[PDB]
Amino acid sequence: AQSIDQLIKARGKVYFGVATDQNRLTTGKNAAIIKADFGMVWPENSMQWDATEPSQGNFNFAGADYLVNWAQQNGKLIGGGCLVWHRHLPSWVSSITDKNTLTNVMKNHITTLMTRYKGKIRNWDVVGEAFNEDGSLRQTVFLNVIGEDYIPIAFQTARAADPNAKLYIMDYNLDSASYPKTQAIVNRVKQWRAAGVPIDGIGSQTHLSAGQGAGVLQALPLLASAGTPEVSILMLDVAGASPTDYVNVVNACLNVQSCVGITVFGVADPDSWRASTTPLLFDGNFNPKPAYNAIVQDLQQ
Repeated sequence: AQSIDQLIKARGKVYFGVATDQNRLTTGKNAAIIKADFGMVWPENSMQWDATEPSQGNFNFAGADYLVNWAQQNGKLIGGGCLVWHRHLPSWVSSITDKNTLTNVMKNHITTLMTRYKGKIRNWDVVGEAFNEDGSLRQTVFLNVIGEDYIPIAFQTARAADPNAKLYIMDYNLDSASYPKTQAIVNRVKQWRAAGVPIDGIGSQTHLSAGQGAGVLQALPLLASAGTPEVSILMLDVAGASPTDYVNVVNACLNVQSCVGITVFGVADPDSWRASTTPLLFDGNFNPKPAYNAIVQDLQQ
């Protein structure tokens, strides 16, 4: 009926995005739906560490080149990531035990990937899932080996590789303003920017269960109080796909001036890691769901 991407742009936002990759675009109706209803794409796997650098100093961009090219041929924006995070990390990186070696390896990984597509990517997720639930920093190899300074180093290196890209930190379970994790990332991002770390945005990996949409109305403005130029809703998916939960997340972005857009975790329910919860906006027939139509109604003039 109508494209939620074109409709959110009519409300002053930048995009309504979706995660995908080569294996999704070559089968089913994925390519047709993304072309019609979305305006930005994110790689699920093709830009993770294990896919781009399975051996030290030896890079590959088979899947990444495919998605970037497809986006350009079809007029879609591109987001990249995740550059520094403990998931999809080859064991050869986690086995490094000394500060300088891991720092140089981390810097070389950031620079190589961002340099390849310099000027073509809007968002780069530079650091992901860096916080524990209590607000302390996750004890990853980067924190244990390099120390707390690895987050400053990552962002400063990314800014030099492509000053045109918006540099994001992202994390999950930032969906309630009363959650210690939400308050912690706000405090640290404020201190980091005052220390010269160029963090452009905060991305909330909004993986919700039924009824958790309302809490985002007050959690998102709290995230925006960190002073970053931008914030965004990343990897959105809701168990049950209730129209009310989805509309609440859309209203949150509409009420936060610094919120630039929303990105969903996928297209069709059967292609989700938790597909048995039917958490996306398209069913097993690749047809719109009630939540999709509710977003359309919420975004019309």
